[PDB]
This record gives sequence, C-alpha cells and structure tokens, in this order.
Amino acid sequence: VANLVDMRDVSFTRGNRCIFDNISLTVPRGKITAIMGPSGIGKTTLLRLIGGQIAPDHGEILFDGENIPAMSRSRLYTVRKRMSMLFQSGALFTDMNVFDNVAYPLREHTQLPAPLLHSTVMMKLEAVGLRGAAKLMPSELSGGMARRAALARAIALEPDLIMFDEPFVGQDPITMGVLVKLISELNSALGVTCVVVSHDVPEVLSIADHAWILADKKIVAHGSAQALQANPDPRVRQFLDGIADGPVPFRYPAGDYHADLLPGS
Amino acid sequence: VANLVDMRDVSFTRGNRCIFDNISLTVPRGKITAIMGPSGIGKTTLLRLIGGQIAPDHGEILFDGENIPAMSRSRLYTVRKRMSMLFQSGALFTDMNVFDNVAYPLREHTQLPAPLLHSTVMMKLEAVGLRGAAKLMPSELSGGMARRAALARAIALEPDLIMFDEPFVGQDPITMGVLVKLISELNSALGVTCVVVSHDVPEVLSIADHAWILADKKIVAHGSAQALQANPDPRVRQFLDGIADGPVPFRYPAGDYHADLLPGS
Amino acid sequence: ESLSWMQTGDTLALSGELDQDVLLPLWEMREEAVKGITCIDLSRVSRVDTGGLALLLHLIDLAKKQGNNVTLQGVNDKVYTLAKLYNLPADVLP
Amino acid sequence: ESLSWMQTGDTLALSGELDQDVLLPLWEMREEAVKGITCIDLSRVSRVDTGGLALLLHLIDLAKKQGNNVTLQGVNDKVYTLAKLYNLPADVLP
Amino acid sequence: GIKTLRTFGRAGLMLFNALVGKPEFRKHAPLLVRQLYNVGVLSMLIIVVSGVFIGMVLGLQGYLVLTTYSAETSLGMLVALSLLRELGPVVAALLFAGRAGSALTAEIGLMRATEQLSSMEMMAVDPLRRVISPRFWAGVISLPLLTVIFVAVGIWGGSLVGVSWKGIDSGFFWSAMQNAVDWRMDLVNCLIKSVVFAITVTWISLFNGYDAIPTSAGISRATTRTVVHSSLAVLGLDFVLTALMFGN
Amino acid sequence: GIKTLRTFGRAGLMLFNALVGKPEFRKHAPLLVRQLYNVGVLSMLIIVVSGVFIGMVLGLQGYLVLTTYSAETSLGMLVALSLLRELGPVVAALLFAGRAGSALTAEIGLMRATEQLSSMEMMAVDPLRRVISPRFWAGVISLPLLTVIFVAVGIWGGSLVGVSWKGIDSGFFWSAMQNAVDWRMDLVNCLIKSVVFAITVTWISLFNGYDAIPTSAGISRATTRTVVHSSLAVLGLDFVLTALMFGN
Ligand SMILES: Nc1ncnc2c1ncn2[C@@H]1O[C@H](COP(=O)(O)OP(=O)(O)NP(=O)(O)O)[C@@H](O)[C@H]1O
Ligand SMILES: Nc1ncnc2c1ncn2[C@H]1O[C@H](COP(=O)(O)OP(=O)(O)NP(=O)(O)O)[C@@H](O)[C@H]1O
Repeated sequence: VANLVDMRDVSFTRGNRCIFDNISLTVPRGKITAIMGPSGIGKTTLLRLIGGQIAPDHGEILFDGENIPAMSRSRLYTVRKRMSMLFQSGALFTDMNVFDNVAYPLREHTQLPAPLLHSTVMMKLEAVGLRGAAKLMPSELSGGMARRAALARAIALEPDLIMFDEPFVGQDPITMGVLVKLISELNSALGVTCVVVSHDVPEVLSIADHAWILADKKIVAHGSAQALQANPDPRVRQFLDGIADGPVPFRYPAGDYHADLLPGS
Repeated sequence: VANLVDMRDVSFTRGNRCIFDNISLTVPRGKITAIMGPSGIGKTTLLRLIGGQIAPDHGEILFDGENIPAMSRSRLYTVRKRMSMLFQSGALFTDMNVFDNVAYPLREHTQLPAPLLHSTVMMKLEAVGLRGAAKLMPSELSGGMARRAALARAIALEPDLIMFDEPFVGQDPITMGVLVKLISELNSALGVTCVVVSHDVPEVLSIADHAWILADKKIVAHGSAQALQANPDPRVRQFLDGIADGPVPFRYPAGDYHADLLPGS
Repeated sequence: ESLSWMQTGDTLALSGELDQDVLLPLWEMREEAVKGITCIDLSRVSRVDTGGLALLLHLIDLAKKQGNNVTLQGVNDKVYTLAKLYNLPADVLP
Repeated sequence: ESLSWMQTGDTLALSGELDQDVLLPLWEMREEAVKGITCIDLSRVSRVDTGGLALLLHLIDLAKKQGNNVTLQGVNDKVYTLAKLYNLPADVLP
Repeated sequence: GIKTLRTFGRAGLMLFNALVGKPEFRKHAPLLVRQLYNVGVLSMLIIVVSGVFIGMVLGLQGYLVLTTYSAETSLGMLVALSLLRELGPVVAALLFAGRAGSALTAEIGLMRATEQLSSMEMMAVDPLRRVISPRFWAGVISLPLLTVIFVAVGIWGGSLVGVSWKGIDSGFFWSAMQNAVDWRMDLVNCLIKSVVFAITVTWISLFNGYDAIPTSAGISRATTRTVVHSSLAVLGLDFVLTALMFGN
Repeated sequence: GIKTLRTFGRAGLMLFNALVGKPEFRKHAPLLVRQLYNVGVLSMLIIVVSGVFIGMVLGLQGYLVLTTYSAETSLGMLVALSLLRELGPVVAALLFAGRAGSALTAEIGLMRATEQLSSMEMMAVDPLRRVISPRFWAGVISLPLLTVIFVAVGIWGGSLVGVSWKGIDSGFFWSAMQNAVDWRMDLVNCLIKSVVFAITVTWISLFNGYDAIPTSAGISRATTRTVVHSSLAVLGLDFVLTALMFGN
C-alpha cells in the first residue's frame, strides 16, 4: 500500500463541542509526518482516534487497508500490536522499574526466553540511550528521561507505526534535541512511520517530511516542511510563527469596555 | 541604585544535592533580564529564593539595598508588596473567578473604593487581554489564559519587580507570542523589571536584555541576547541550540554494555 | 506622599502622586470637586498609577455627567503611555 | 513464517525470518548447533528483528565460548543498520 | 528521627502560626462562612443518611437483645445513651474524616501543589492565617454540631425501628424512659468528645495537606494518610477519653 | 438522568468486562499476590491498631453497663458477639474504605490520569482484565480476612480490659462463656457481611478510579467520593443485611 493510515473523512464530536469536521489525513509509510495545531485543538484525540481507543462519529480511517472503527475488538488487539503511542509524561508503569517497563510488551506477547529478552531490552535501552537507567524506578526518572524510556518501551515489537503525542513539550532545547534525534534515527534505521503530533513548530518541522496544520475544527494546510513555512494563509501564517494577533483573537470577546470601565455611567 | 536585585554570592543546598554554588546575578531596573538552564537545574528555586520564601545557605542577595534573608518577616511583607511571582499554571485561586482573582492583592492592601477597584481590575484585565474572562472561573480557563490572568493579577500594585517562572512552557507559538508581547509591552510601558526565568531559549532571547545561563550548579555565561548566541563554550553552546550531545552526556552512564548484553558471558 | 486638588475657576488643578494610596480623600467629594470645572489640569503630578488613572476616569465621567466637554492639560507622557497600555478608548480619557 | 538452520561444515547456514516469533526452535539446541562451526552465514534471511539480533549475538557468544574466531557472511545491509542503532560493539557482533 | 519530632513539631508549628497572631475578625468572617458551607454543610448529607442507618441498626440489633431480657422499654435508653455516649462522637468523626477530613487535604494540598499557597505568600497575605485558620475553625465548630445532628437522626432512626416496626410502645419508648437519659451531663460528655475529635481530625487533616509532597501522587497519598491517621487517632483518643470519662 | 442509569450501568459494565472473559490464571497470580500485599497486607496495621482501641472501648464502656446489671460474666458474650456480629464487619469496612478503598481510587485513577491505562490498552493487554481484576480479587479476599484479624484483636482487647484492668475473671470471661458464643453460625453471619462489604467497597472504590476525570482535582475528588459512598453503602448494606440476618 502507499500510505500506512489514510484517514479519509473523519468527523468527531465528543458531546456538543464538535472537535473535528470532515478532516482528511494520510500518513505514508516510512515517512515521519506531523500534525500541528494550537493548544487544546484536539490533536491528541486524533492519535487516540487512530489507535481505536475512541470511535469517529462519521469516519473512514483505514489503517493499512481495513478500517479501525469496524473491528471485532479481538482483531483490534492484533493490529494494535502494530502501533505504539508515546504519550506525554511517558505513561510509564510506576509499579516496575524501567527494565520491566520496556520488557512489558515483550513478555505480554512474544515467547522470548529470559536471557533473550534481557538482551533485547538491554539493547533497546541502549538504542534510546538510558541503558544505565534499567533498574531506576519510573518515578525517579527525570521529565525527559521518562519519555525516552517510554520510547524504548514503545519500539519494542517494532510496531511499524509509532505515533508520538507531543514528545517535546516543556523540555529544554538540549533534551528537545535528544528527543528529535532519537525519533529521526529510528525512522532512518527502522521502517517505522512516526506520526509526531505536536505544536512546538521549530523543532517538529526539523524532521517532519509532510506536515498537516489543523485549524479550529478542520485541516487547513499540509505539505512539506518547506512548502509550509511559505504558506500565504492568515490562519496558518499566524500559527507557524506566533504573531500573537491574527485570525485567532488576542483579546477575548468582551462588551463595550465602557460599562465594564464605568459601571452604570 | 543601579540594579534592582544584586545576588552577590549565593550558595543554596536543599539537603545534600547542592543546588547552587557561589553564584552571582544582577538584575538592573527597567531591564527585562532572563536566566536559563536545563530542565531541573533549580532555576525556579532561584526565583523562590529572591522572594524570601526560602533562605540561602551562604548568600548576600540585595533586593534594592537591604538583604532579603535578614528580614524581620514583618518587614519582608512590605517589600514583598514590591514583587510579583508569575508561577507556571498561573497559581490562580480556584475559589473565586478571574475578577476576584485579580482584585485579590488590591483588596488585601489598598483601600480603593468598590467602583474604583472595579475600574482598576477591569482595566488590568484589558491590559493583559482577557477582559471578557472576568467572570470565568480559573478552572474553566485555558492553559495559557491562566498565565495571562495571573499576569494581570501580578501587575496589580505595580510591583517594580515582576518575575516570571517559565511563562512559556508547553505553549503553542501563537500563545507564546501573546505571552512574549505582554511581558515586553509591560516593561516598555511600566517600569517593571521582569526577571524571566525559563529554558525555551528561542522566545526568551527575543526580549531579554541581559541573560544568564546557569550550568549544573553555577552560572557559566551572561551577556546580551547577541553576545550570548556567539559564546564559544561547550556547556553553553550545547544548551543554546540543543545539539543533543556535548558536555552534558547523552548516554546515561552504564557498565561495559557486555555483561548488560550477555549476562554471564 | 501628598495629594491636593484646587478648584480655581474652570480648572481642577490637582497636584500630588495620584496613586492607590493618596487617592482616598479626593474620591468622596468628587461630585462638588468637578461641579463647575470645564478642564482638569494635572500638571504638578509627579507620577500616576493605575488607581489614580481610574480616579481620573471617574472624574472625567462626572464632568460629563452634568454635561461638560472636558479637556486635559499638563498631563505627562507617562500617563498617556500607561493609558495606551490599558487600551483606554479615546472618548473616556481625552 | 519459517526458519531453518543447517550445519554444513564450518558454516551455520540459517535461513528464514529470524525474529521474535520463529526464534524458539533454534534457541534450545544452540550449543550443538554451533558446536564445530567457524563462520555463520545468514544469507537466505529476508529480514531480521531485534530478537533475532539477540539470538545471533548469543550464537556468536557461544561460538566464542568453546573458542572459535567467528565471521559473518551474507548479512544484509539492514542488519548492520539495526546493529548501528543499538550501538553493538564491534567485538560482539563482528 | 523523622516522625520522632520533625513531623510533630512541624504540625504544631503550622498551627501556632495559624491561630495566634493578628486578631483579624471581620476579614475572615466572609471566609469562615464559606468554609462552614464547604466543610460543615456539604458533609451534612453523609452524616444524616449514615445517621439513620447506624441508628436503625442500633435499635434492630439491640431490640433483639433486650427482648431476650424482657426489657424492651429500655430501648430508648439503649439507642440514645449508646449513640450519644460512644457511637455518636466517633462514627460522626470517622464519617467526617472521610467526607470533610480528606476534602481538606485534597484541597489545601492541591493548592500547595499548583503553587497557590506560595502565590498567596508572594503577596503580603500569610498562607496559614488566611487559608488554614478559616478551615480549622470551620472544622472545630461543624463537627460538634454534625455529631448533634447525627445523634438526633440516630435517635429518630432507633425510634423508627422500635416504634414503627414493632409497634409495641409509642411513648413508653422515649416519652417516659429517655427523660431519665437525655440529662445534661450526657450531652456534655458527648460534646467534649466531639470537640476533641474535631480538633484532632481537622488538625492532621489540615497538616497533611500542608506537608504533602506537591504532586498528584503526593496529595493522593496524603489524602489517604489523613483518612488513616484521623481514624487511628479518633479511636485512640476515644479510648483515652472514655477511660477518663467513665473509668472513674 | 446521569446518576439514574449512566453511572450505574457504566460501573457494572466495567466489572462484567473485568471478571468474565479469558480464564487466564498463571499470569495474574504474580499480580494477585502483589495486590494482596498492597490492598491487604499494608492496610493490616490500620485494622490491628484500630482493632484494639475499638475493642478496649467495647469492653470498658460495656463492662460499666453489665456491672450495673450484676452480670459481669457476659462480658465476653458482650465484647465478642458485638464486634463479631455488627461492629466487626462494618468498622473494618470503614477503615478499609479509608486505607485501602481510597488508595485504590487514588491509584487506578492516577494511572488513568498519566495515560497509563490507555498505554496498556495500546498494547493488546486489556486495562480492565489486567489492572482492575487483580485489585478486585485482592479486595474481596483481603477484607473478609482483615475483619477476622480485626475481630480477633478486638476480642483480645476486650479481654485486656475485662481481665487485665479489673482482674475479676481470668477464665470465666471467655474460657467458659464465649464457648456459648463463638459458634459456627455467628462466624458465618460475620463472613457474609464481610464479603458483601468487600464487594461493595472495592467495586465503587475501583470504579471511581476508573471513571474519574483524569486530573489532580478529579482523582482527589473521586478519592473522597469513594470514602463517602463506601461508607454510605457499607452502612446501608449493613442495615439491610442485619434486617435479613436477624429480623427473622
Ligand atoms: N522541596 C524540595 N526539596 C528538595 N529538593 C527540591 C525541592 N523542590 C525542588 N527541589 C530540587 O531543586 C532543584 C531545582 O528545583 P525545581 O524548581 O524543580 O527546578 P526548575 O527546573 O527550576 N523548575 P521546573 O523546571 O519548573 O520543574 C531540583 O534538583 C529539584 O529536585
Ligand atoms: N471527555 C472529554 N470531554 C471533553 N473534552 C475532552 C474529553 N477528553 C478530552 N477532551 C479534550 O480533547 C480535545 C482535544 O484536546 P486534547 O485532547 O486535550 O489535547 P490537545 O488540545 O490536542 N493537546 P494537549 O491538551 O496540550 O495535550 C479538547 O477540545 C477537549 O475536548
């Protein structure tokens, strides 16, 4: 197939505040794509939506052929063995240490022998980089090391689609650089097709091969990292560099400022 | 006086992990300075330390003359009426709405009449921008609007030193731009001397007049936003652009990789 | 540290600091203070804070309450700077 | 989907997928499988995953256990790519 | 070492710096009323509904014991004088440490986590004298009243069993017997326990929120720490108080 | 509307999807033991120490009532048959909903907040069948044993009062009288209540953590929601169970 997940026409509601409205997206395999929007735009819901953990109201999202929404929920686990969410905060299991945290999806699915699984996990830790942190509990880890350990745990099973939910948010540029080198080295070594959803544009566009920008409730722009920073569109031109005033309003709507200034003039 | 807070020689410990070690800092009045370090470097502790909320082990920190550590704790409140921390997450009081959240330091100290205080708060909200959000509860606000409302509440009393603890962390560039225009418009209109502690360099250096960079436990570089991005120092040259590998180690320390690979070779 | 307003014809010559502190005594008799005053002259005023700006807004509003085209003279550049911050419309401050 | 190793002299000609799935049957008799084998030739191996790489590491280690200078022929470029990822030292993989 | 004196001395210091100080009254009266609504009026439903059930049980499991002893008239003396001497001030202290003794630490420890308390102290306002003290005085004057409401509804439930279920006595139950029960010294011995339990519940329910490690896994461990200590201490202080109040 | 059927149907669905399914046994045995240590062994200290105090009180406030009726020998029949019929299974359910009924919602609602449960479901592993069920079966087999430990230490405390304090009877207290008390049907009527309270405590203590709004102010409101509902329901189910078990 050409693209690994083709979200043809998805409309999601979540109550009354319509999140998406007939959006279209197409992650090609081997290509690390990205989706960007303002904070609170609903983009993490998009990732949770392409993992089958929540249903689109009126949508045909084709993960490598068959739809995700129309799955037995027993077959969905078999295909979900070919995905890997890397949440923010890592989502590391606080019970077990890092080693037993990376080894978790292995022991859950594969029958690797004990000295085989040990060598697999102590190799994926070295891949990500925190191999010395095998026995450190996930509450002792730093803020960025938790995302790295969860990345190592996410590339276990070689998932063929590892999607990153805001991997660089509130991180120093020195750890932003480690996290942007890891998720490029993986795609350039493995065949994983990273879907990096985020809003920290300066770093995401440094690796994204084909990025989408979703406005209030729909996708407004796409294209490569080069043809995007030249887009002549206020809704996109504002967000791509943060001009603090444009189609999104700076001043929250208010009334007349005068009764607010002098109540009962 | 020349500078508004001269931290001559502060050494802070906090248990056994020595945070700072004979650091020196000097915020000049009217100038919006900045301090940057890696995440978890202890820089928020520096702000909490120049507000008298925690004592330096061996330090002479001179807020506009007299020391902060050697204060009656009754005089410290009088000078603390001339400071304003803007924490991350805003630190908005969830009891009252935004209006009663900005009006709080006014009612606490000044005897402004009711229709006078109403016009003062409904003017500071328009200053920051969220004047339409006067009656919105602080748990209904967005993630960036909480910092803006806390900024409006922080510039009440005109504090002559309003220090920002990471005002742009995990924010889209469009709200990063609003937060970087507000805290420059304030300094260029008021006489406040913003101390913006952060690690999101690309945006902080867009306004900072004289920025410090603190390494593991000491200050390694200072200077203007121009003479800093040209500094030839690995500890600073790594952080200023995030090269992901330098004097700070990428690979967490580990042992020999071989017993870790093949246990009991 | 000090604040004093004098009705000297059609002018409300106020002089002082005009801030959150010394603002109290002027607020009470604000009505009779701006009774027959056409223009308010704040020239001998070193600095002006947000509260003083609010009081000045209310004094202007009172001058227009009974009906009087008000004007401001002797104001500082800093006052108009601070007013440009708060986005005060040009029909309340003049 | 398939995996099969043949001792054909001084060579361990293994052919298959060599991944986390088909890895089981080879792991058991790994000792006698690499008993008198000098070089291991993995040429008819379509792809190799991390688990297969770990098994290959252990086979090499066993070849050096009794003492034998091992060499690898027919390996893919993808295997050496994956090994460059995991930073495998040059004295365990050759 | 740590729990030896560090924690107790700090939990006493955060109170000596939260009650004695400026005598501000008319600024806290708007805070004390809202804290009475939060800690005292909201929790009322958990002590009314769970006052009838612990009442109807106290009759139903007691009526079947006195009946074996041919004294079914003492039921009012059994229900009341039990849920007014021992069960009242302790069950309504447990159900208080649950509803309003954890909602205090999950609140004043949630403030401390979002830097709300340090943002108060960054103005001149003291975080203790302004956040702790209203909640403390709302705790120690809502519990001795919640136990009274709880005892009242408990006696009503005991009546609902010993009268409405087995209609043997309509006035012999309490209109004649409880008059020899409801005397002053009994209510005094109930209110003393209610006040001491209020102090002990809302002092360690207001300290764990003030001494919590500020994180979602620190306030959620301190919350359970209060529900544990504010039951251990309630039961222990109850034994000591009962030894002193009836062991003479 | 909302609480009408949405919440109950969802809280029943999260259980029918957490007990009936794959019969996996030897993969959960390593989880069930650790959840027994967390929910059952850790909480033991809060039910041993608070088992003596509610015991020593039960004697000390009962010994002073039986003495007025010249029957101080029935003290063993009074202490045991009380903290073994009514007070045992309910007080050790309240102190369970406190220590181990909130540490469950502050835990499986803290996982859901840091996206730990969705990160489980992002593998093939079901979050319910793997996180809920071990904690559920650790709750419903640790409470009926915690109440037994609690009753044992309660009787020991009652002895410590009616024997060590007033050394009137050394064997007449229990060696002769409790033999007519400790019969099988009584322990059965205690274990039935302990099991029903275990189910009800650890089902709404495991649902509020699963249905919490994932935030530090959502899990800390759900924590208190369990400590409230797991006392209302304990007391209510206690009244219903007592009506059915002795109202005949
Ligand atoms: N209560 C505390 N006790 C001991 N050490 C602390 C405490 N709070 C913070 N620290 C340590 O002080 C150092 C810096 O404090 P912290 O505020 O976490 O740094 P920061 O990076 O400036 N803040 P932030 O990035 O927003 O989390 C770190 O080593 C912390 O672990
Ligand atoms: N049950 C829910 N009801 C309503 N909104 C929800 C719910 N769960 C998640 N959300 C939010 O999800 C939508 C999309 O944003 P969200 O999923 O929070 O992440 P994001 O805005 O893409 N980025 P971020 O929040 O910074 O991680 C918001 O508009 C909210 O509706």
